[PDB]
Amino acid sequence: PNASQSLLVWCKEVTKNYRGVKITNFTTSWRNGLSFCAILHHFRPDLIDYKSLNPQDIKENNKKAYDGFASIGISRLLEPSDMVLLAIPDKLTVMTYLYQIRAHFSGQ
Amino acid sequence: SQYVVGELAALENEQKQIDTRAALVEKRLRYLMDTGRNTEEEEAMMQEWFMLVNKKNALIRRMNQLSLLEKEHDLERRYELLNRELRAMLAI
Repeated sequence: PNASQSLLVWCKEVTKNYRGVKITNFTTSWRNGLSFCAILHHFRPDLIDYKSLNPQDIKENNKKAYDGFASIGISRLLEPSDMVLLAIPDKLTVMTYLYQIRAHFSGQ
Repeated sequence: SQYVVGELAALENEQKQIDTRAALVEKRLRYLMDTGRNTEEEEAMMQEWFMLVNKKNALIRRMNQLSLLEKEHDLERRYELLNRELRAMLAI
């Protein structure tokens, strides 16, 4: 498997069985914030209450995840307002961001 | 002082080469992603993009470790700097 495929497989393994998460790509699957928040919850459940998240709170879900990640050393590549007005998230930015999250937890 | 700046200078130079190659890999990889013109160069650029990300991450971690040490030195300079003020106060 190539670098994209292996990253996508990692995202699905880590978020497996989180309610409301459905990952099929590096764009619309990430918009609502849940997928990011599930990644955060899986590693650092002390930083976020996943069960109380509202699927329609696009800005707030994204903010919680970005702030959680920034608090452990992962640089912000996305702002919550990049999701506003139904924008499709930039593919290369989402991928790089996830790449950095996985690298952080792999000791890089 | 001596060890730190030598190492920071070298890392900061290497960081300049990384960011320079990466701007070009990005420009290109973005062009291919948007056009769909060559999914094979695309994948090869993605790989290179990520290698460059790995290098930069390893530099950043090395820099931060060194910066801690530099802060600990500086504090020590300040400790000795205070000892001088005490000395000079006694030179009557």
